[PDB]
Amino acid sequence: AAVKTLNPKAEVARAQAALAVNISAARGLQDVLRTNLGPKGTMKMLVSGAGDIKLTKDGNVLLHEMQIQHPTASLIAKVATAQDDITGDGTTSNVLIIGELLKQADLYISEGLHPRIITEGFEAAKEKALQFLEEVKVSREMDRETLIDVARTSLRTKVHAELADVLTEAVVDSILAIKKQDEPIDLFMIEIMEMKHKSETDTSLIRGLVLDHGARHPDMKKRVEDAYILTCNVSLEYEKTEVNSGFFYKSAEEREKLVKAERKFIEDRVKKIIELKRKVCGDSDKGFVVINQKGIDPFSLDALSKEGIVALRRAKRRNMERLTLACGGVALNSFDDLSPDCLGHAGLVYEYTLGEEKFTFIEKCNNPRSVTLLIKGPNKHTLTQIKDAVRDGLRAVKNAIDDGCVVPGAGAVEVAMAEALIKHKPSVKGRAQLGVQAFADALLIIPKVLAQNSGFDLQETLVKIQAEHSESGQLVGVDLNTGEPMVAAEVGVWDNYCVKKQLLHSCTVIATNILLVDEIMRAGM
Amino acid sequence: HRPVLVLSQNTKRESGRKVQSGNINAAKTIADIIRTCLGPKSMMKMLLDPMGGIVMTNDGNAILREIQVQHPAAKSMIEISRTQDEEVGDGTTSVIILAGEMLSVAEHFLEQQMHPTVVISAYRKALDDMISTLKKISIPVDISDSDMMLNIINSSITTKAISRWSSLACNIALDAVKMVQFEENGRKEIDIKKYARVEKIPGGIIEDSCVLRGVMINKDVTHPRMRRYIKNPRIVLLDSSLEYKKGESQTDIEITREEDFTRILQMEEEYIQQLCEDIIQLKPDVVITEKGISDLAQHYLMRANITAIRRVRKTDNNRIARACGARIVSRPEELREDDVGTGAGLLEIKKIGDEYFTFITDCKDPKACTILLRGASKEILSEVERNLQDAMQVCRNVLLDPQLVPGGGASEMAVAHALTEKSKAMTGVEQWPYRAVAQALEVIPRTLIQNCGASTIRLLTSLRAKHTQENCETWGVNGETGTLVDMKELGIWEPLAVKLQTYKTAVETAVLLLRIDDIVSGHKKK
Amino acid sequence: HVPKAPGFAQMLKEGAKHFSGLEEAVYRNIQACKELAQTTRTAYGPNGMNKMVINHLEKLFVTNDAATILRELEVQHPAAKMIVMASHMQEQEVGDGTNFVLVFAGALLELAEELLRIGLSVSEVIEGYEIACRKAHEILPNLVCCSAKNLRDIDEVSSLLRTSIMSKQYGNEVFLAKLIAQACVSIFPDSGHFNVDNIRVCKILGSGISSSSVLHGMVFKKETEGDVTSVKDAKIAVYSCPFDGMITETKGTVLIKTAEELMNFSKGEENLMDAQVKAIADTGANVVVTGGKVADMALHYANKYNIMLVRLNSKWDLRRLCKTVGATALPRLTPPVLEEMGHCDSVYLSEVGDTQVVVFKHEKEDGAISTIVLRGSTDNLMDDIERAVDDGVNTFKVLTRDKRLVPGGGATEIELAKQITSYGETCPGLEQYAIKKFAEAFEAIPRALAENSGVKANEVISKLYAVHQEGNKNVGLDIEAEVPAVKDMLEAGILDTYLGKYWAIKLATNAAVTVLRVDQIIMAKPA
Ligand SMILES: Nc1ncnc2c1ncn2[C@@H]1O[C@H](COP(=O)(O)OP(=O)(O)O)[C@@H](O)[C@H]1O
Ligand SMILES: Nc1ncnc2c1ncn2[C@@H]1O[C@H](COP(=O)(O)OP(=O)(O)O)[C@@H](O)[C@H]1O
Ligand SMILES: Nc1ncnc2c1ncn2[C@@H]1O[C@H](COP(=O)(O)OP(=O)(O)O)[C@@H](O)[C@H]1O
Ligand SMILES: [Mg+2]
Repeated sequence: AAVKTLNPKAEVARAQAALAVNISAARGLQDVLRTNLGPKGTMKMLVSGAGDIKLTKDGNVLLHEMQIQHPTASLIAKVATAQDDITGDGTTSNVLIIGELLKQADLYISEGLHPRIITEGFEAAKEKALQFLEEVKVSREMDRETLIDVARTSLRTKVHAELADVLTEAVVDSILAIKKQDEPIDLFMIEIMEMKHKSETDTSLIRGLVLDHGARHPDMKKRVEDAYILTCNVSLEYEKTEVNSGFFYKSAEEREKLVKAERKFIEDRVKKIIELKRKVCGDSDKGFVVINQKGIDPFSLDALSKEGIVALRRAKRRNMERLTLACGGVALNSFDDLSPDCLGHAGLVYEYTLGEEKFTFIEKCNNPRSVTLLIKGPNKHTLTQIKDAVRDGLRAVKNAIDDGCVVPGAGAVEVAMAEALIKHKPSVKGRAQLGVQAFADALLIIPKVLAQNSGFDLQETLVKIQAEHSESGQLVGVDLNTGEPMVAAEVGVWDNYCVKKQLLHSCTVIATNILLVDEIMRAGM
Repeated sequence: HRPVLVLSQNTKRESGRKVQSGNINAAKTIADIIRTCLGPKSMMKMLLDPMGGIVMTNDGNAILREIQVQHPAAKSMIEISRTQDEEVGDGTTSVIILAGEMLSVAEHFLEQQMHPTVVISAYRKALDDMISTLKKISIPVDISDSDMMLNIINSSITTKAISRWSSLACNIALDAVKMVQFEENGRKEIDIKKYARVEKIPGGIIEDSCVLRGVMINKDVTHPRMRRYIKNPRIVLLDSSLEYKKGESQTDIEITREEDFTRILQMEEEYIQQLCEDIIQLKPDVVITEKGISDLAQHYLMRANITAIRRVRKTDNNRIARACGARIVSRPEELREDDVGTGAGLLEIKKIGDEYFTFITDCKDPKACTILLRGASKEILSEVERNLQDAMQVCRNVLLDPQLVPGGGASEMAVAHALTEKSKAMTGVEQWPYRAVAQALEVIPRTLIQNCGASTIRLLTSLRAKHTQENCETWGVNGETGTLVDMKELGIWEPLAVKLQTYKTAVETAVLLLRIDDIVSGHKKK
Repeated sequence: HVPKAPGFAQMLKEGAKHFSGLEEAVYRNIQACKELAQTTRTAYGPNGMNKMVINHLEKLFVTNDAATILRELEVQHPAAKMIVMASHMQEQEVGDGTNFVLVFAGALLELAEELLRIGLSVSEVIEGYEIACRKAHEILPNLVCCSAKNLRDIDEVSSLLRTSIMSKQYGNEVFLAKLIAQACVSIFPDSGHFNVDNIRVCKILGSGISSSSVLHGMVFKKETEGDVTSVKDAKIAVYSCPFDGMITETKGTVLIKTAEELMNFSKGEENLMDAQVKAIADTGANVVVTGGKVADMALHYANKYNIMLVRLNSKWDLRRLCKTVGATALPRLTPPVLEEMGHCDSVYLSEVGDTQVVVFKHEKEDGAISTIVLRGSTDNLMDDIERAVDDGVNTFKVLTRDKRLVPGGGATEIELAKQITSYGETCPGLEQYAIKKFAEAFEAIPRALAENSGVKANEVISKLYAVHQEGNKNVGLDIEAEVPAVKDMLEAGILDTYLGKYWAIKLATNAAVTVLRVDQIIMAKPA
């Protein structure tokens, strides 16, 4: 080798050698991740070096937390990272297409042909598969019963279908009360809190917000009804001057006059708050809750407790955006223009402690446009099951609202897409005839894996599904209960259009680039 | 223990034919590494770096930068490809193969008891005739034509991995150079490294990637009350902070009275209100600075309906100053009406994959743009970023020197017959190394057929016979099919600045490595 | 952080390496054999330089012959051993031209890399070399100008042996040609099989090469154990048994039963040995040479009847003495010798170079065997002349098998470079490029003669094709001084081993073809 001559500590791989490195590593990630695709998949227990249990079967969490040191396994993990970042689901199915695009192409490159001729057939098959996806998409005008069936498909593939009926009502109803009038839905308006109260099948949808910190004073009210939310960013604690000055006093009686003077600027901010509670007709209960992102000294907490004002401290950055929409007030950074117009409103503000950890709840808002899914999982690993399923389900219903068309379910897309490439296979008119066949057989792994994980036969199921599709016009698919070919558009199994669009584009470019790699080497030491 | 009385401790000495023929084998080794990365039928080469990343590329410069060699003559060839990458865009690989072949024919004459100064003096006479031959076979280019410039950049990206999206990458790379073509005083300059920022975001498809008419940054708004959608903003760029920090002195205040401590904390609030009142006299819409913004400065900009961005980089502030036409000021009380960047189009704080991005686009006449690349992962987006850098610099060479050379083997064989006919009037001992320069240029059409699988005997005989007549003389090697097609029908044209820098660097590399007859290794420095 | 590349399909070696392809196997076998061609290029020709080679046994070998250099260099490259064993077959076949194989096959593989990297693969370079190799064996009978047939005496073979001597001993080309002429012609079998084993070299440390001579007989390095060192009759009785009596082979045991058998046993043993030594003294013998040991009673009667004893511990030296004096080695103890006696002229002893030797000098009947007694200042100089002497003996065996000669010194390789190029231009195929490169391999052989003489080989090789205009066919190289102005080879007398040139082209072409057939190398773990 030439690289061994200049650098003797530099390993290398040749043309027929580096292809066998990438193909055998693609089958290694394929055989692991194919046992957890769909609702009938198997759970995986991931233990790190510390000893924490991470029980999940999502394709992005499996590839990141896996003890693998391989350059080909790191390339698929980069493509799988961007799949779970922009659209959520579609990560486990992303790796199986790459593992089949290199396995089906291995049967032609080893039989005399060149790897570039196979890549010419992948592009000609990707253009026909992209045009076929725009013809099978179904627009249902974003009905709230359609979004239930979209969220039910993404949630059943991550839980044992007893929590999927609970989390569907917590994902669809949370994504509708955010934005209207054809506005882009921001996912930062939904807060994800982890509790430990009752059980895993008790995750409810709080219509307001849930804060992870409580009141830092024992004399404050624990349950406040019909409160005013005053969102602040000021620092009520003692802050020094920027120029280091220091006090200078002569007598001991003049020392206490400087301690009263150094807190006068702090107490002027507190007098702006307690006068706002008197200017809102305080002849009633008239509760006041201050979230107050910056910390508060205990001298001002004792002053606000005597007036009946609940004061929190040390909030988050995005709590000044979610609570501002929920309460309807104005997040202020100063007390120079205080008015009742910047105040919020909530019918019930209460707290609850779970083992020296208080949680402030804000509920009963009119039009919040910001909610909180309250996950109450008993174990630490059960909290990671619901959190990875909520962010998978929220990104699933977000794509079904932004895109006006819904793509069909399990086998209603991949079987019809492979049969559409066979009739256009003699249309390429050249040496790339076998490239369309390798792309059509790689798309058929989605009915093959789902029939294998359900315990049914792999080859006997694909014959009956393709027979019901060719002898009709309906997009028939796979059934995870009986194995018979059933249509996915009628049984309530849907999928996202952007997931299948990006699965045809991210897997095609990453397969045409891996097959054209012949000099895998390690140099730089 | 009595030490041995030696001289020049712990060093090596090597001279004679072991160094003159030793530097040839070190140069032939690097020429065999990137030999399969020249033609349009090239393949990617996956590399591994000690930082932990993966470089999967086929460009000749990015491959040699990740190779750590121990030979001193092998370190010289890596700096040759770095010189070709900084001068032109797509002129690097071709130099390493050509310098390896000009040293391949130079090793034959070193065995014939010929001095290396005789071969170099024949190389300098051959170098001066290759420059004069390319200027005779050139063709003037109309730089105002849009479709003519698309065919030049398509000839440089057919080799690279963006040849599949040729209809998109040609329009992005051409419009990026024509926007940054800035001329203030009487000097035309094209800065595609400081003003043509290539921002890549993992996600989406490659067909949705397009060059924005403006800049973009990965920064959110400072306060949620501020607007995220302004139709026609008045962008004012700042450099200093909007906070109250410690001065560059030894300032210390002696507080004796009670009213003195509360006055200092009020003067810190009034100082922020003084500079915030000075920036709203011009009635802006977007305030962009490079330093921190305090919460008191956000309070005055909230009620004045001003969207503030906090911590934009220094390199991004110089890029938005050319796109919006603003001037970066460092003093809030010295703001003028000419320092406000009017003419900016739609400003929108979009979100791409759980992360906000400030888009300043739709400008009237921007002098800086940002290519928004979107792909499958960070692996292939670094490939398109390195290919667009080789696609924008080959458009810069045409705008500075509008001459084209027929590439694809037609350039190397047109001079190889010119050096052969000119060598008949030598009649000396430098005639035979002069003939080897024309045979060393033939390795570039030799590599175009070894990558596509064509015959190397049946094609070189027919191609050398085509350059015997002076009529056509522009017949090259078609790397796609594998036959001999004229370059006036295919459209493969390379710029003059790429072909001149290829020949000037390949000869002078052979000048440096042939005068080396000794190597001393084992000494330390300070 | 940093990943690595593991095995892919067949990495099952436990510490071994594997080579496949043109760059990893074919081009690396070329560059390894190119270094052996540049190694012995300096020691090629009459102006070649010596090489002090130290082997694993820490002893010194200084020579300019490429055959004994490769025997001491411990080469470990496998394809480099193919060009070493091909040069060893040139030494076993004709004994001269081993340096020609390293230059010609070293230039064949060097120009093969200029064809695989420019065009066609090894399927046409091998077929292109074998076409030009068969045509190279057709010009060699057409380039024969003289013959070693007329007047086979010591005067004519002195000039015919100068070429094999001056290529390794340039200054001693005249004296060594006369010593090799008085020894090779004297052992002629009268138109029969010429044996090279009948010429021995006795290295005597002493004065320079001017005191060397050839003695008709054998010279040993042993003693007498007696006082009969002056023998002029020289009737030699050769025995292979030890001259100490006759003992049995099974056990051997003396059995005494009375006092008459004990006292008479000692006197009976002396009378038994006395009758056997006097049995060879009545036959007229003077020199008795044995192979084994000799008892004290055998030396008592050898000095009594005045016969000289010669001890030869080597058994191969005993067989050469029987071919010297014309005797038969007797396995039994001393018989009455009827007709199997030896007959020499003078057997004596003399201390030459502080070394007492035994000389079986033949005065009148000189031709039975020959021994060249070499004198040198160092022991390393006498080994280099012995290599030059043995190349002169092997040259005389070549002229016995084939009396034809070709003009050497570069005159043959230029005419071979011209005729093969004429076959290459008239070849209507793609294999004509390997034929023209086969003629350029003959061009590098007088190029090595000019580089060793300090002359610019570009001006030397230009004058050779200028004087070979279809009718000369004889001008070689004049390497006696700078500014060559090269002359004829038949007039200077530089012509040697047409049969040596016939096998050297055939062995070096088959060596270069065998390297090019190797496409995949699988080596083991060395120990
Ligand atoms: N109820 C269902 N019936 C049939 N197929 C289903 C059902 N739910 C999910 N699937 C299939 O399982 C596949 C994988 O789903 P999921 O695991 O959520 O995404 P990914 O595998 O990309 O992580 C989908 O392609 C879908 O067709
Ligand atoms: N369609 C084509 N037909 C023939 N030759 C081509 C074609 N496209 C590119 N080439 C050749 O491939 C070569 C690629 O050179 P390249 O490695 O890009 O140089 P650099 O390293 O300086 O960018 C060019 O010299 C060009 O002549
Ligand atoms: N007097 C001379 N003039 C010119 N050349 C000579 C003379 N004597 C010998 N040579 C050259 O020296 C070379 C010695 O070759 P040699 O090393 O003996 O070959 P090998 O190793 O096969 O025996 C011959 O090829 C011959 O041409
Ligand atoms: Mg000789």
